[PDB]
Amino acid sequence: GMQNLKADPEELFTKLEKIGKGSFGEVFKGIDNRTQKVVAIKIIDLEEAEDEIEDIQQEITVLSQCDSPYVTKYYGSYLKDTKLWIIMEYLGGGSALDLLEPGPLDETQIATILREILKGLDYLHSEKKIHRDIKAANVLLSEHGEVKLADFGVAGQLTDTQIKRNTFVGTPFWMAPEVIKQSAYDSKADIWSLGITAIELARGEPPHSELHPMKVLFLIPKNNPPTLEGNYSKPLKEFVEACLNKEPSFRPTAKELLKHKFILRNAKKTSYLTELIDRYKRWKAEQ
Ligand SMILES: Nc1nc(Nc2ccc(S(N)(=O)=O)cc2)nn1C(=O)c1c(F)cccc1F
Ligand SMILES: [Mg+2]
Repeated sequence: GMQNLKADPEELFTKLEKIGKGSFGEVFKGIDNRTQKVVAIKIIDLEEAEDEIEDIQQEITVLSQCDSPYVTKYYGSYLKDTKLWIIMEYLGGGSALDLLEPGPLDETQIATILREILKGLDYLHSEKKIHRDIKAANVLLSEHGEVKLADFGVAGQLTDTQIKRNTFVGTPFWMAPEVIKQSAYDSKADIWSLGITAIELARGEPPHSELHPMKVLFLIPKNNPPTLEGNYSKPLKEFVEACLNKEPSFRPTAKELLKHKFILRNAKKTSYLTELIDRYKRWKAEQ
């Protein structure tokens, strides 16, 4: 699966300053010397880790197979010394979680972001891929409001001989009950995580956010599903309820949710999200 691994990355890319901790390794800003576009370079010390190597292999494989404006564009993977360079487009607006830091979102912003996440999920699920770590931190925005899915290190792939997955992966607050129970599951697991992400975008945090992650591992399969509480519109509450069904076959598909009243009534053009990005830039500058 490493068939298209490249060599000598610094002949095509310039590595610039560090921009953050990656799901694996550290991520640096960089320049594509061929276009002068800015890229993100995830650098992984293959020597330091080895248990994670399978997850690193999976991230590259999944990224290399995606071609969508709703999934972080993949440039390639490059070997240098003991380091692996995973190169992707740089998105200048930060994550949806970042954008929540200064204050609450309104329902137009929530709907716009959810609509784009849904387009990303529709793409992935049509490719028989399951993201398995949907949450605001893995939703990235361009500086002008485009919304893309990121961090495919625990993504799953269905095939003709593997029609379900059963791996225990994800982030506990966002995990579907059937994933926690390690039942056979599919793309409907992402739809549950989308429901939790909708609560996260509305309330600023997922249900059970104050609890130790191990505690929520028993609470989620046991308890009734979360609902969105507070003075939110009925269609937003219904959107969340639709996603957060304990029985996965009763959850809608991403395509179906793109037609939900909440999305149709409230989603607007993505360029309006620049206001959110500007709010974050102002907020960050005085922290
Ligand atoms: N492709 C990509 N672009 C960005 N951009 C970005 C811009 C600004 C900020 S911030 N609000 O100042 O901390 C953060 C990120 N990240 N990115 C990644 O793959 C990436 C990721 F998914 C998760 C964590 C770190 C990353 F680096
Ligand atoms: Mg991540």
